[PDB]
Amino acid sequence: ADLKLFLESESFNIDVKHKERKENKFVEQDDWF
Amino acid sequence: ADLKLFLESESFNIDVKHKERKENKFVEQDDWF
Repeated sequence: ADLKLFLESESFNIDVKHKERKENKFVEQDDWF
Repeated sequence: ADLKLFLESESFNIDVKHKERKENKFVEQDDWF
């Protein structure tokens, strides 16, 4: 939403950002990782 | 084998027992436990 406001409003991310918050095995799985 | 020797020899379990030794996924195992 910050991003909507950000891209769709110029005032920077910041004031937008206030505004928004109103303010197998276990081994086989480990393996691929 | 101890038992074979035990039942089939009187000298007790002991000397028989010398004589014999010549002397999956992580959830799944945890769930079974």
